[PDB]
Amino acid sequence: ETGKTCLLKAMLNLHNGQNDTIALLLDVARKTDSLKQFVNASYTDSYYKGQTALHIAIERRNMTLVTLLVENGADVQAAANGDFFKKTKGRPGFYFGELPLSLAACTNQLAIVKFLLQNSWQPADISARDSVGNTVLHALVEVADNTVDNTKFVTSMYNEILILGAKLHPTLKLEEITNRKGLTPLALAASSGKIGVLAYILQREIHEPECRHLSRKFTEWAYGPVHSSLYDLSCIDTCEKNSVLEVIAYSSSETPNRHDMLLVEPLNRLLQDKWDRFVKRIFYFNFFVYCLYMIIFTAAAYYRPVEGLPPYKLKNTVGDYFRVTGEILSVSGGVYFFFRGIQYFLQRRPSLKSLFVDSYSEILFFVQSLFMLVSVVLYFSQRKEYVASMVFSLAMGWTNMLYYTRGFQQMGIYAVMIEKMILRDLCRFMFVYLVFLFGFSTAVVTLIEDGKYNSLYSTCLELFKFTIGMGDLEFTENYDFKAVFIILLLAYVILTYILLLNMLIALMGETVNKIAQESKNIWKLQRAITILDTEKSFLKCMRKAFRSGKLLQVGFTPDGKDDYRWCFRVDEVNWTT
Amino acid sequence: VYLVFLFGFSTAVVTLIEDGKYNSLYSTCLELFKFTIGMGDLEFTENYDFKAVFIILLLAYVILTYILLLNMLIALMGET
Amino acid sequence: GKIGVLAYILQREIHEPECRHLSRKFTEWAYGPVHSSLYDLSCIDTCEKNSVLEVIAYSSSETPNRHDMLLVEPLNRLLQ
Ligand SMILES: CCCCCCCCCCCCC(=O)O[C@@H](COC(=O)CCC)COP(=O)(O)O[C@H]1[C@H](O)[C@@H](O)[C@@H](O)[C@@H](O)[C@@H]1O
Ligand code: NA
Repeated sequence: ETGKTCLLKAMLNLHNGQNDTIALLLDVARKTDSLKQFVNASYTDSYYKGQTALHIAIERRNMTLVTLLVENGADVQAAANGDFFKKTKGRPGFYFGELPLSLAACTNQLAIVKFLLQNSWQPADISARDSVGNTVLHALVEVADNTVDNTKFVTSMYNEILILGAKLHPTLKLEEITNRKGLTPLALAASSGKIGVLAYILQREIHEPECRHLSRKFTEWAYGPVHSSLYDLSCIDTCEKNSVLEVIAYSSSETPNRHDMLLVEPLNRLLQDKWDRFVKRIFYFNFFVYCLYMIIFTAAAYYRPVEGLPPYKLKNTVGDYFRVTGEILSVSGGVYFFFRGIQYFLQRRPSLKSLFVDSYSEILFFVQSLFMLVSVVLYFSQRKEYVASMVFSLAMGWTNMLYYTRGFQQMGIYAVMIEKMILRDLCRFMFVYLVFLFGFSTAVVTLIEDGKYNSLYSTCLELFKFTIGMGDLEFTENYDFKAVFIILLLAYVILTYILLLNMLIALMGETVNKIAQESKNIWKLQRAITILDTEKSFLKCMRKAFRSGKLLQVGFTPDGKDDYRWCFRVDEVNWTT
Repeated sequence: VYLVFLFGFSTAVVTLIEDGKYNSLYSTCLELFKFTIGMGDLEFTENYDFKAVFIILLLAYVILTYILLLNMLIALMGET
Repeated sequence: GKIGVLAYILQREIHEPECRHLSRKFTEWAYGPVHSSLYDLSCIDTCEKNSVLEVIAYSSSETPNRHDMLLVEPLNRLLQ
């Protein structure tokens, strides 16, 4: 059924790492006809397909047993590609890369990986890929979970494997190998939210001759307390497939450490530098142009004609020429924002949930433009209702100005606090409030069906007035069920003020250094997105966003060639040697 | 932030209704400001041609203004 | 409301010869970092006299640790 052999049974059932049956079975296999097909026996059931004796030896941490298995000619490139050993985590399983080298690496067994790479009989292929296209480094990235001990052992194993691979194959660049999705280990770590691995990779130093070129952090010069270091920006700002900033900024909002991954040492200063060099002036220019657009729109709408039945004839006086010019400019701006919204939605392809849980401002600007277009259509159709649509554009046009509070730290954080308070707390309050309002409105309309309480709309407005301090408890009318009406109104007022008090108290549970920290990180992420969009637009056919220049870091690769890497300078001071 | 919101809604209200306490920007700004201090006017006893659109604007303004006030009050407790 | 004794009893492990049947928490299998465990659930879900869940839920509110006794490892997962 499963294909289990006597060898696998002996491998599974042993005590203290020893079972003399294994050696006897191997000797009998040698003497009978051959050992090759016996030692390399493996399961055939799809749930455990591909597993052989080497995997069991590695799992049980038995060095002598795996050494014997390799000595007898065991295949060290077998793929344990059963359903148990892969993703689709709807069931028990453990994905490790399907290969014995990846299995030893992922279980923190350094001696076994060293033996597998540097044995006398059959060395392992360090560059091999599994069914998904993942190398050993991709597997190491996959098994990370950002805890302390996990990060420690994964980092150490990653460093050791990289150094050994450099020594055995000086011409091999392991970190450039991509899986089926086109992701390198750095891109995979960045997009998956593996902050501990990213923080190691981006600023690693390897102080060992003949493999110093593997480092990404160097030292340009040193004085006494002060010294200057260089950070490599290869595939950080531009990569032509997937840069770190691109995969962090444009993630799908489900990455666990989406906000925190921008706080590592090189990226924060890189984004601040990009902001300070060229992006700030363009942002302020766009803000100014939007302000001019809104002033012209407001002035044009203010002086509309009051005659009925549009369209209106153009007169020969000056004010009408200015008015029609303003109308034309407003409609042009609406068309511009309409096309920009379409371009965003087509170029990003949001997944029907990323539309609303993120990117609100795109929706708001698009809705403003839709109102403008509906106003135009009604204007030329000889309808007077266009004014209504126009004003719903105009009011929105002012509130959308809050978009430009980013670029200023305090106002940006304040706006982020506003947005989160709306999206988290108000939605819960309004549901309960509307339930109470509708219930008491129906009761009041039923009790009194005349005199300002003959409909649900009027009664709802009259009860809403009580919530804003504009109520009416005079009781001058001669109702049939007065003294029952009074009890209902008093109960409604008391319950509504209990609800308001409870809301106010509940909102204090966010000022425990909770929102204060989540904001400023959300603001930094927003400004990062703005920087990336501005760079991608660039408005001039100019792409001079590069950093400190083609500096020479080491200049001595394993070959005679010298290397240049577009580094970023950081100067530091330390008064404790 | 409050002044930006007030100016925007005042211009919208003057444009929608051009007579009867809403024929100037100063008067409309005062009338909308009265809501913030609990002295508003939601009687709707006049015969405006754009009634029932005016109500929606006033309700939206009131809700947004109280959102801003709540956000201020909560945010200012981070200094305590 | 003896939280400590309940927490001990519900997940005790006795690994010794001739008396391991006294355990209520067992190990089904172990891969490397991953493994699977089994909880007994005898007289937790139903026993027709006094189950743990019925006793905790329908207490008279004078029990000290009425809220915390449902946070022990098997009961929270069972209820979810
Ligand atoms: C006439 C009636 C008028 C009604 C107007 C109603 C208020 C207008 C307010 C205008 C503010 C414009 C704006 O700036 O939009 C705000 C949110 O808008 C709202 O509150 C909508 C309320 C519905 C920011 O959204 P943002 O596009 O920055 O997305 C954020 C990411 O960038 C970030 O990384 C985080 O992932 C974050 O979780 C994301 O949100
Ligand atoms: Na009042």
